[PDB]
Amino acid sequence: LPPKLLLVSFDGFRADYLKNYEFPHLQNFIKEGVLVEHVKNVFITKTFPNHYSIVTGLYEESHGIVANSMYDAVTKKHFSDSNDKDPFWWNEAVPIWVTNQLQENRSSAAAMWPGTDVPIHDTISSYFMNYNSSVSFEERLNNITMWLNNSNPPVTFATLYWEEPDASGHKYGPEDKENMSRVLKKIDDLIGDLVQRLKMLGLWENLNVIITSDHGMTQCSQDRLINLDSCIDHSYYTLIDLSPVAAILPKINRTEVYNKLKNCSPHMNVYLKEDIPNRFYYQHNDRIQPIILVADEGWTIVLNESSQKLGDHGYDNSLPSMHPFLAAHGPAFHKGYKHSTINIVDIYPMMCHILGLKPHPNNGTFGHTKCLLVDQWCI
Ligand SMILES: *[C@@H]1O[C@H](CO)[C@@H](O[C@@H]2O[C@H](CO)[C@@H](O)[C@H](O)[C@H]2NC(C)=O)[C@H](O)[C@H]1NC(C)=O
Ligand SMILES: Nc1ncnc2c1ncn2[C@@H]1O[C@H](COP(=O)(O)O)[C@@H](O)[C@H]1O
Ligand SMILES: *[C@@H]1O[C@H](CO)[C@@H](O)[C@H](O)[C@H]1NC(C)=O
Ligand SMILES: *[C@@H]1O[C@H](CO)[C@@H](O)[C@H](O)[C@H]1NC(C)=O
Ligand SMILES: [Zn+2]
Ligand SMILES: [Zn+2]
Repeated sequence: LPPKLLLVSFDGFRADYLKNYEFPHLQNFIKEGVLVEHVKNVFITKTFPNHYSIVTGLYEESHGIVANSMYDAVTKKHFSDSNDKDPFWWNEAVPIWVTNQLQENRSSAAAMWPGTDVPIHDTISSYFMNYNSSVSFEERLNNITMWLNNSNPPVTFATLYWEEPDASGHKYGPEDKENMSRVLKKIDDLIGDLVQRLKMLGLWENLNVIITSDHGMTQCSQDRLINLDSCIDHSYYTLIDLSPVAAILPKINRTEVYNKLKNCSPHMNVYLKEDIPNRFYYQHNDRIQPIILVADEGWTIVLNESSQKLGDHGYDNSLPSMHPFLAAHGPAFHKGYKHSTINIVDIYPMMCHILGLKPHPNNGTFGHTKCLLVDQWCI
């Protein structure tokens, strides 16, 4: 009987949601498991880059998914959330489902996790779902758990992904407590459905389950806008990604573009690529454009017609508002332990340890996770 692990992400689950709303089902999951109250994720704090960091243990400059929208000047290739199936974009790293799939008599399974419908280094999970946001949580849940329960050879690593509370966090903004409370109650119910389902199938006691997320959300406002069209003409540059980290590809002298942009708003930092702060680990990749604009927390970079979005993320990964949480339950995990923080790149070496996989070189520190694990010294 090999170890099994289910990795679950509810997109956009800001850590402090746990302190401001009631999560009876999550509380239950935590009570007999472990909670990391907030996870320091990676810059930029967007969906595709952070999900890949979870499954590779790498910073974004290293795994190469540096935004939800990218342009590679050399190949002329474009990446976006919808247009995300060219392996070119995934192949700078090897995610854990691949390493798991490559072991004899083991399989990986997936239900909607970013990249799991793409062959990466020519390897795809035995079971996966082509991305389709219309597929209900129940269907994702019932299928991924069936696969974990049945399947020959055994499924030992599985992913499960859900688009909320990110989608509604964007719509309402995290400060809209009336509306976010209904969103998050639904998430807690889904976690309840997950636990009920594990108990029904007899998986609850032997399956390792991690419930986590990619980033948080912060409130945006009409009083906090930076309009690039009021600062620089379109002819000067091509916009690769917009807000709150704008990726700017100059059409003319980069110096001329930089001089305009650095005098646009005191509520963003304007960086030549080579001046991007080292703390972000967001420089050493050709997919990072010659200039980036980083808006301060709660500020939005806009064009004349950019639509309103009351919540957003992407900002500085040191901001608590951008941090997700992590919870876990199962034979590898202690019962009733709470820990303050780990880094999101630390999840990978922990998962490899649970599954008995040799990790690829990575930027995580296994030591940070030892207090969560039953076989490990906790200092
Ligand atoms: C994050 O981990 C990656 C993987 O080990 C590191 O990437 C290496 O970087 C060194 C630079 O010292 C290169 O010589 C290696 O060839 C790289 N290896 C791979 C597989 O990319 C990266 O340096 C780490 N990041 C930090 C900030 O330490
Ligand atoms: N495979 C996929 N294809 C298309 N869209 C996706 C996929 N996975 C996630 N998404 C959506 O893309 C969003 C990324 O935008 P953001 O949340 O602003 O980072 C996610 O929150 C999902 O709603
Ligand atoms: C879920 O599983 C059913 C049968 O168990 C399968 O027919 C269906 O295609 C799956 N849904 C997906 C892959 O979205
Ligand atoms: C997405 O899922 C829904 C529900 O299963 C289905 O009706 C729809 O046809 C799917 N879209 C594609 C492109 O398969
Ligand atoms: Zn996300
Ligand atoms: Zn989002």
